Amino acid sequence: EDCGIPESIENGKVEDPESTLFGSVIRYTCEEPYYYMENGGGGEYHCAGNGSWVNEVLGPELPKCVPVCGVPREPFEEIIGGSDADIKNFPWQVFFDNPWAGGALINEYWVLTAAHVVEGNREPTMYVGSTSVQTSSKMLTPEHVFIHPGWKLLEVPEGRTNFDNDIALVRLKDPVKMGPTVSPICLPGTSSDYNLMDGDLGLISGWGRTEKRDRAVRLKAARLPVAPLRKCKEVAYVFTPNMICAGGEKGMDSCKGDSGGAFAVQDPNDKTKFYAAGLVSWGPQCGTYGLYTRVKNYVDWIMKTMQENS
Ligand SMILES: *[C@@H]1O[C@H](CO[C@@H]2O[C@@H](C)[C@@H](O)[C@@H](O)[C@@H]2O)[C@@H](O[C@@H]2O[C@H](CO)[C@@H](O[C@@H]3O[C@H](CO)[C@@H](O)[C@H](O)[C@@H]3O)[C@H](O)[C@H]2NC(C)=O)[C@H](O)[C@H]1NC(C)=O
Ligand SMILES: N=C(N)c1ccc(N2CCN(c3ccccc3)CC2)nc1
Repeated sequence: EDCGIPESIENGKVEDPESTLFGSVIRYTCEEPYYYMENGGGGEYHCAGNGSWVNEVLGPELPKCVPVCGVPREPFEEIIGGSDADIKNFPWQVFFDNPWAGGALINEYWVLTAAHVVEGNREPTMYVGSTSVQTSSKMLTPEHVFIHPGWKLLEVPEGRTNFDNDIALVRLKDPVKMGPTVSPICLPGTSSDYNLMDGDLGLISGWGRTEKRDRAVRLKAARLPVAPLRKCKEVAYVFTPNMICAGGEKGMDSCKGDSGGAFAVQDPNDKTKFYAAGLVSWGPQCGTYGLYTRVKNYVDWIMKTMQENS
């Protein structure tokens, strides 16, 4: 008759039941707003006659709580020409110290970044959860680096002129714990709703060079519009449809050290979510325009890489 004190789940909670005996009920809830319940129709279990807590969809199996993507706890208010940002405004931001660069957390086991950030480093050191840079808040241990196979490997990577396919995934050894300072960004969908248009606005964030300091100790961010690829060309370099051009306004721009950070765009179907439309890749002189890896063109590759390396 006794189903016993319910077992806990990661990133969820079950309230203490008044009774653990036959016919009692319990309800699992995920740690909101950072997690939600995957499928698992309701999280409600009754104590069955055979002594198991049973859910009508999952049977005796316990629910799974999974990260909510794209929703900062504090919206950004008002990198060249940027202003101070808090890691709570960009909780998906990852800091790489070798080399100095950024990335974007996309789920509890995966960081998205530019290929040129990890092309020289099989075991990149990464940090999340801090408005301030750091070296050796939470340090993330990598498990494996997956560089896109269309990225051209170079004997002398400085002086690259072909940044096509500038994208990489880093699988993490341990699941990242989400909270007010750490949470993933969403990915674009594959529908035409995610075809960026000239003038569409997004946010960039990073610790790269600013107009007054060679790097930034504390996070900066700026709002930037998409521009025709032509504008970037006009400022041997290769330009492809896998690159977004953005910038041109008020001298706001990404710069050296912002590499791999997300160009975060409000989701066209859910205005409260941000998705990674671009990754800081390369550009001409800082303070003009920048090129960003068009993440939408890689969603299939991203999904396949994660599925086959679970
Ligand atoms: C206790 O009994 C439950 C079944 O619950 C019984 O029926 C409910 C409709 C209610 O009336 C309850 O009050 C009643 O006691 C057993 O659950 C069953 O567990 C097995 C595995 O242990 C499940 O099989 C698996 O299902 C997955 C997903 O579908 C398959 O992929 C697997 O291959 C495997 O077959 C089975 O589906 C599940 N039954 C239900 C209805 O969910 C429970 O195991 C049992 N516990 C003990 C200790 O006896
Ligand atoms: N005007 C921008 N928005 C801009 C300017 C430069 C830039 N860079 C990052 C990539 N950099 C690099 C990295 C490895 C090898 C060779 C070059 C060059 C600097 N990013 C954006």
